[PDB]
Amino acid sequence: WSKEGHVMTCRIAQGLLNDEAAHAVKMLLPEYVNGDLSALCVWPDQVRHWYKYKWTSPLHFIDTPDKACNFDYERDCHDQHGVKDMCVAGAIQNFTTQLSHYREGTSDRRYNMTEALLFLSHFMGDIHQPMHVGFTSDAGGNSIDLRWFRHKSNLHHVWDREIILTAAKDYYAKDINLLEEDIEGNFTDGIWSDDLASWRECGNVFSCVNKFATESINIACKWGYKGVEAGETLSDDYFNSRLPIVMKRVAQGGIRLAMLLNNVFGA
Ligand SMILES: *[C@@H]1O[C@H](CO)[C@@H](O[C@@H]2O[C@H](CO)[C@@H](O[C@@H]3O[C@H](CO[C@H]4O[C@H](CO)[C@@H](O)[C@H](O)[C@@H]4O)[C@@H](O)[C@H](O)[C@@H]3O)[C@H](O)[C@H]2NC(C)=O)[C@H](O)[C@H]1NC(C)=O
Ligand SMILES: *[C@@H]1O[C@H](CO)[C@@H](O[C@@H]2O[C@H](CO)[C@@H](O[C@@H]3O[C@H](CO)[C@@H](O)[C@H](O)[C@@H]3O)[C@H](O)[C@H]2NC(C)=O)[C@H](O)[C@H]1NC(C)=O
Ligand SMILES: *[C@@H]1O[C@H](CO)[C@@H](O[C@@H]2O[C@H](CO)[C@@H](O[C@@H]3O[C@H](CO)[C@@H](O)[C@H](O)[C@@H]3O)[C@H](O)[C@H]2NC(C)=O)[C@H](O)[C@H]1NC(C)=O
Ligand SMILES: [Cl-]
Ligand SMILES: [Zn+2]
Ligand SMILES: [Zn+2]
Ligand SMILES: [Zn+2]
Repeated sequence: WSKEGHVMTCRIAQGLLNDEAAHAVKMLLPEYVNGDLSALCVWPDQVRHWYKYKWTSPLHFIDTPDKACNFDYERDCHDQHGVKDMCVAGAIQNFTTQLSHYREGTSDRRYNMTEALLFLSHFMGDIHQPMHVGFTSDAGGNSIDLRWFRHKSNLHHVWDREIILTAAKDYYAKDINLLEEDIEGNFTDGIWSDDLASWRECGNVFSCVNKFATESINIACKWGYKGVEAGETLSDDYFNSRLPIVMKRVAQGGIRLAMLLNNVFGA
């Protein structure tokens, strides 16, 4: 996601933490964000451009084979030079395992728990963005130029940001905090309140990232790439039909992030 999807995913997650998770998250954050995880959940998108964090660039996404519409960890979760685990599913495992040493303490200089928290929180968002688990040759739709209503865009960006920005504008006066409340509403009492226990039961961490990534490639095929031709204009049709899919993935990432953090920081 771009900034808004991450902010919403992290705020949903922060509001669902248990007491030990809430406290750990508070101890790990810098004072300037006043306890707000969502104010830093974009940080991995900032530092992926830094020379010292070049290793992080492949960790935001998964390249799956063109037109195959499936994910397999061994085949797909590796960077462009074949180094294993270097994808968003591998990263979620890595930082979850790192945070599980926080309770007992670590005598390793190099494990930074603030960064583990921010990477984990961000990547839990990314694995839920369907076009972050799209085809290899089009870079998850980044190479598919198009137009979104009047202005120029690309298919990846439509899912990272445009659908969210158009929904916020048309129904919430550009107000993301209120959009987020309706998402929160839709799983506390609304249409997703039925599915909640389901979202939370995905096995161990490998099992959950496999599940999340599979859901994402399947949405990328069924809803993302579906109907789209390069150079053309997408508008009310694509926007109205895809919006609810985008909203659910925001919600799902948040809910599942909270579950992970509750497990790693809890008993
Ligand atoms: C573990 O990793 C953490 C993240 O990589 C490290 O935390 C980072 O530590 C640096 C200090 O080395 C902080 O940078 C400082 O930020 C403060 C506050 O900045 C904010 O406010 C100013 C306005 O005054 C604004 O301009 C900034 O953009 C911020 O909004 C500055 O006053 C300092 O000059 C300095 O730049 C980072 O904030 C901090 N990042 C995070 C995400 O916490 C941490 O040190 C590492 N821990 C260990 C033990 O190595
Ligand atoms: C799991 O998280 C750790 C960070 O806690 C990642 O460790 C980092 O792995 C990268 C990529 O292999 C290492 O890059 C190397 O940096 C050294 C500098 O000492 C340099 O010799 C090389 O140029 C190379 O780029 C990086 O040092 C290393 N950092 C730490 C703190 O261990 C790891 O990649 C993560 N894995 C996944 C799947 O998320
Ligand atoms: C949370 O879920 C509810 C359903 O329980 C969503 O309500 C639906 O919202 C869409 C647009 O967001 C409505 O479509 C709009 O309807 C008007 C007609 O009044 C039309 O002119 C607009 O162009 C647009 O198509 C839809 O009717 C509505 N469905 C129901 C049953 O009320 C809500 O959007 C969800 N929001 C979030 C943020 O999760
Ligand atoms: Cl920083
Ligand atoms: Zn993102
Ligand atoms: Zn993206
Ligand atoms: Zn990202």
